[PDB]
Amino acid sequence: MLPPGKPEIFKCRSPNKETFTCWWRPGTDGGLPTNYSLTYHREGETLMHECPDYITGGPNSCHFGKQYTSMWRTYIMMVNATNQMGSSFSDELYVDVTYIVQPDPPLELAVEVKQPEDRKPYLWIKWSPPTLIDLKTGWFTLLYEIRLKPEKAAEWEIHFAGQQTEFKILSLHPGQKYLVQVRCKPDAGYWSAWSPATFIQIPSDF
Amino acid sequence: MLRDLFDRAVVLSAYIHNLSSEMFSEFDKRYTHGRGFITKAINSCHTSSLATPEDKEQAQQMNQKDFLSLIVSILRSWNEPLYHLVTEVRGMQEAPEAILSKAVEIEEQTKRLLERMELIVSQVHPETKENEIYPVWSGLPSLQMADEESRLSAYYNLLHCLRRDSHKIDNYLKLLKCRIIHNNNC
Ligand SMILES: [Cl-]
Ligand code: NA
Ligand code: NA
Ligand code: NA
Ligand code: NA
Ligand code: NA
Repeated sequence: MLPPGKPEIFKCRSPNKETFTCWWRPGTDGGLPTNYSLTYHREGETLMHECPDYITGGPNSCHFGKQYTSMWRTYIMMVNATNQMGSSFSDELYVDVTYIVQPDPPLELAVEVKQPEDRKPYLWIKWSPPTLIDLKTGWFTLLYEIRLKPEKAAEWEIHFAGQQTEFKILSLHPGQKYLVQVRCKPDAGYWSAWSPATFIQIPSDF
Repeated sequence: MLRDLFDRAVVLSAYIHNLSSEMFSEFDKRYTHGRGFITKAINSCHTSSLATPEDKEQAQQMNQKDFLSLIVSILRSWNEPLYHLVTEVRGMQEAPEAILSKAVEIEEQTKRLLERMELIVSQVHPETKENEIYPVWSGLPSLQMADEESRLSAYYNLLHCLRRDSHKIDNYLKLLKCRIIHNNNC
């Protein structure tokens, strides 16, 4: 018997500056919505458009594929929640895809102990970029950070690796097991989540 | 030495965009955070009339000489507004220090980046046409208006446009570096 509460578009994210997704939540408190419609227009245009993909991004989301995503051009978007009793509209949200970029984590993190003759031994760390990103053309640029720590240590040691996909670490404690993770961020935007840990035992004879 | 020139140009363009992004964020938190200034900043950049690529596919399609030309035109077009930004702000009795410091650094570093860009063009495209065609900024009256709201909105739009164009310049330079030096295998 009640119209929906006021919905709110609470998050938008682009993993690769080529697509993006936005998510909304219902209002508490009002009736159950039976439909939502996300509409938007772009700076410089009067045309109103509907969300082109309500499926890809899962529940209460709008996914903008490559055909609908462009940088340096503000999206002005709104979501309405309707049921047979009435309707409610979110506040407008202004989105520049440029400033919502947060890559997925790096991949294939691998760690190896190297012990060369008469030179310092070292932990050799290697990884790959997230799959969705185009570094090769220069469209996207990634920076990386590694962290590692033994269990029960209070602090992670953090190493900024710049744009490399490998890294050498020298001062490690012989016999100790370390957890290592990597994360990445664009030149402009948000750090990814840390990758899952890879584990490494540093040999006693180190 | 093209690799060294490109490397230094990209250090500058990424540093400039960083400063512009932080300037815009600091102005926004401090003056405009509470009132409809972001709605007011829709469609109103002096560089909008340039044909600029809007995605990597248009970028890839751009003739290399014209793409470099375009970066140069955007940088040349910002000389005038950056000068007035700094002049106006520095001329205040109580100049917001962090904002002023960023504006003066961007003003200075943009000149250097334009010099690096002109050297690039000289090396890669020595018979470029030396005629200028860049878009004119003429928004000084709105920066100088007594109406505090119209004035803040003029500053908002200038800073939003700066952050956008500094980003585009950086992203276009990174595209060109990778295309020129690495055949798009960076
Ligand atoms: Cl972050
Ligand atoms: Na997406
Ligand atoms: Na949906
Ligand atoms: Na696109
Ligand atoms: Na922008
Ligand atoms: Na693994």
